[PDB]
Amino acid sequence: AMADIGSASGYVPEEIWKKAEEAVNEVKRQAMTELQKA
Amino acid sequence: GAMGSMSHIQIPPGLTELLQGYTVEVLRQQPPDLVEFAVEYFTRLREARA
Amino acid sequence: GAMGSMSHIQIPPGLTELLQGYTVEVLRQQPPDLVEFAVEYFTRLREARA
Repeated sequence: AMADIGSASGYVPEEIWKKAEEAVNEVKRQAMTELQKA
Repeated sequence: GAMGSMSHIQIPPGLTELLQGYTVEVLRQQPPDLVEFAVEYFTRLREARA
Repeated sequence: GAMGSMSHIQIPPGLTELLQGYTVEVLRQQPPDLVEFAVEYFTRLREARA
């Protein structure tokens, strides 16, 4: 546990979900830098 | 700083899930090309529904 | 190094630069649709060849 009050469900295994979520969070926090520098 | 500042600028809500929905497939599927695997993934999504 | 075939996913390389292109573009323009903007951004990118 950590902070998953809800539940995506629908599909996608376990370790495949935790991992994929990191990838999006990383590229999201990154692309923002490309913006901060106009 | 007003119409764009939330720690990550302002990622349009829902985008997180969209990129995730595809990534989860890449990890478990592992395609030859990411661009070619995506183009088909997004077309199928829309063409599938309205 | 490795451990076993029991589990092997590891965040693949290059996935960061691929999503960045789409992500960074979504904010710069701030489109109304992700599904459309996705196939519009990805397909064009690929077609860029030849």
